[PDB]
Amino acid sequence: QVQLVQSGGGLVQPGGSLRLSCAASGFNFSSYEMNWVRQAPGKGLEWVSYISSSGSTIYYADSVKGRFTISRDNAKNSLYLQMNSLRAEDTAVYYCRLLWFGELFFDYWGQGTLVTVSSASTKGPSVFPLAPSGTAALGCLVKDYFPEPVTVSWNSGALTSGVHTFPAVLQSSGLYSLSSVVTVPSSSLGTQTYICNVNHKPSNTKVDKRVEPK
Amino acid sequence: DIVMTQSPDSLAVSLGERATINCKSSQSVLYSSNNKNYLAWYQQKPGQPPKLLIYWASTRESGVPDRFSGSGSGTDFTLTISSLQAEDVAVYYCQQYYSTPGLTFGGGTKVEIKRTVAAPSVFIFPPSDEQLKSGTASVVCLLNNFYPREAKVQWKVDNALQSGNSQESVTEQDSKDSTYSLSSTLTLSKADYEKHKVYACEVTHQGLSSPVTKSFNRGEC
Amino acid sequence: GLLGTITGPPQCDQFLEFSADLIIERREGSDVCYPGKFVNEEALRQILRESGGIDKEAMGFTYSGIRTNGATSACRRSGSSFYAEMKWLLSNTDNAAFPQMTKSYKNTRKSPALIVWGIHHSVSTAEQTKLYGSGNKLVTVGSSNYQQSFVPSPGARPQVNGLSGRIDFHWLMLNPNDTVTFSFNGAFIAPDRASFLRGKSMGIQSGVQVDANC
Amino acid sequence: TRKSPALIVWGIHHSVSTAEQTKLYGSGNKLVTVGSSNYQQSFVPSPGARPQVNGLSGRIDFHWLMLNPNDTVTFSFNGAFIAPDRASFLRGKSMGIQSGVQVDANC
Ligand SMILES: *[C@@H]1O[C@H](CO)[C@@H](O[C@@H]2O[C@H](CO)[C@@H](O[C@@H]3O[C@H](CO)[C@@H](O)[C@H](O)[C@@H]3O)[C@H](O)[C@H]2NC(C)=O)[C@H](O)[C@H]1NC(C)=O
Ligand SMILES: *[C@@H]1O[C@H](CO)[C@@H](O)[C@H](O)[C@H]1NC(C)=O
Ligand SMILES: *[C@@H]1O[C@H](CO)[C@@H](O)[C@H](O)[C@H]1NC(C)=O
Repeated sequence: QVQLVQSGGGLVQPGGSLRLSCAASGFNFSSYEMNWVRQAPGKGLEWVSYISSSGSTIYYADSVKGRFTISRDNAKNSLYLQMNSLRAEDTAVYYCRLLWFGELFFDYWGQGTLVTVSSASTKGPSVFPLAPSGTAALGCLVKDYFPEPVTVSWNSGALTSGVHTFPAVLQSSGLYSLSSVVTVPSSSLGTQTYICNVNHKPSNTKVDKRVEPK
Repeated sequence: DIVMTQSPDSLAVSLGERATINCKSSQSVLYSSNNKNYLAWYQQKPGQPPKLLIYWASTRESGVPDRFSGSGSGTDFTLTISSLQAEDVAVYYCQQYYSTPGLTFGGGTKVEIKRTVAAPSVFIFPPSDEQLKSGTASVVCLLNNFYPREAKVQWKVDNALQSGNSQESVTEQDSKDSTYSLSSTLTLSKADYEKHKVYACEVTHQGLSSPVTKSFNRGEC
Repeated sequence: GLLGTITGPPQCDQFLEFSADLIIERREGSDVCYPGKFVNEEALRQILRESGGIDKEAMGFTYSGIRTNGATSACRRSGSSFYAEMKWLLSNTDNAAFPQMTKSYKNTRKSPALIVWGIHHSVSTAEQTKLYGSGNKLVTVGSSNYQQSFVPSPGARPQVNGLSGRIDFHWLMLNPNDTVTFSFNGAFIAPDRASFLRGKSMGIQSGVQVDANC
Repeated sequence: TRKSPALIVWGIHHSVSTAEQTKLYGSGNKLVTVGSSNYQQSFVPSPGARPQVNGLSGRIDFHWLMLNPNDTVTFSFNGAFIAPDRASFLRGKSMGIQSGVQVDANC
């Protein structure tokens, strides 16, 4: 079965460079046209470059005119994308490929990669309680971390019902901030402990902060 | 290059509603001597890659159930989910593959199912002392489980309207109940927070016959 | 071959503009590298046998939404190229829409001009899609006393030079102070430069050596 | 497989109508294109009304080419084809004439 996988994503700083890479499985590689498509954070899709069957032709876009370099390998099964002079509009997640051809069918995209041209340094969150004062609301505030993304749970995943976790916002500081909540019976506050569990993999930080009424 | 558009940007049409998505093009995409339209439909969910839906404009891709159908020709089309389902909450794009080394997609569209109008539940939270010790004060207002998505929040500090020092975000419609929830933050320095007493959030929404305000007096409970 | 100076395979690159009062033809003369055959080929020799040389004057066709760089493995110059004075007009990529184009040329000289094009009868109906759009193609030419219509002939063939598809090269003669017109959307081997007969000479055949002091 | 060249004859069946083109072959247009290293052609059957010759109005136009020793021929088609079973091989030297009279052998 045909399948794809991208790699080479992370945090880079603009005016810098990265070299992306694709890998394949389940078809005669050397015989097709290969595309490249990126999608800015919550934006529309964009075509980057392609290579013909023999690699004898390549065509790019104007945002990367002279900044990016697509490249192939047919013995090895690899398609590359070197990046240079990165800018901040180049912040995106990357995919691609089709079936060319006339006739019949196809499809087919990869699973993706987080690539952000944010020079800024990596940073973990502080965790503060949102204290409750038949149904009560409580929560945790996750403020001042960078970059995306983060994960939040309640009671080691034991509390799911009534939970809402919001999208991050970017503050004027350039850091993201988001909140997470759960609704529970007012009568449960006193017998039942509620703990939010936070994971921010970019900084390898792990905080449990218990949220109590005041 | 061939520039593309769709309407509506977002439609919230209910369950079982024949959802109609209209989509346009600047340049034509119907080749002459074979008489075929270069148009595809895809389905992405946030984090997922696109899934193939309709090709050749009017040819369904296998694995797609019968409610899906592509129509139209030339410059304008339309996807008609004959029976809109809950599996169909996704972002749909149009795409041209006419010219070649520039495949222009679209602006998209999300299809969130309605439901009955529901007034928000509103909660307010003071900054924690740990936070105050760090020198800033964030105040939070919660609107839980409401419909429709359209809702308005205003912040007042001692009855004076705030501008420029707050930010907000909205959940995707909740699967369990097709509702939305909304979080807003007013950010002040520690110094500004300890200067005022009465803190209030005012909420306007179609489900409320009147705007509702919740408040506390700082240092009171 | 005598007709090789008009298309100019990777062997007649010095006789593109050869100035001469005499012509010799050999048992290994080949007008073709990508397999094919002219239509009314011998007629062109006898005229060319007495042409005194050809003055290549550039025709000037600008290709827009396609490629010109068309190349294959038989007509190799350095790696894989095509005939010198012929742009192999592939589609835009390797299957894409070959839109409907039309070009014309005019004679500004008191002498008549030599116009050569060709149809690409592709080896299959897919390899007709591999280089051009899908659907039927008609390359019809026009003149005040020449009006023709060709249809590319997709069909299996013998492999000549590893290739099974063919290229049948045609020609007409444009009188001074007139024009030529091509309407097409496929299987077209374009002309870059048109010959201009220089004067009087003679072509013969022999399979022996030459002498200059007699 | 012989040091001599071979005689290859086929034919197109231009059917009398567009239905009698369906009566014997599938519906839709037909193209019988041949191939050789120096022969590349394409025929389209010509469905059209005609005079009745031998009670038949449809026609059969028979073509031919010449296959050199140590080479091949190729037919791609889907209709209106009158196939060849056997190909001639020229035996040597003789002469054909015309006359409308009788023969004599002792002179
Ligand atoms: C599909 O996968 C197959 C694996 O069997 C690949 O097959 C081989 O491809 C190479 C490159 O074209 C061939 O090498 C050359 O063959 C040509 C004749 O077409 C000859 O002129 C060259 O000197 C060279 O020897 C090789 O023959 C071929 N294998 C076989 C058994 O024919 C193939 O590349 C992949 N792609 C496609 C589009 O098939
Ligand atoms: C060519 O045509 C132009 C206009 O059609 C005319 O003026 C001219 O006399 C003709 N002859 C030459 C030799 O230019
Ligand atoms: C015919 O062709 C084969 C291979 O193409 C070659 O070995 C042979 O010498 C040729 N001539 C004859 C008379 O078989």
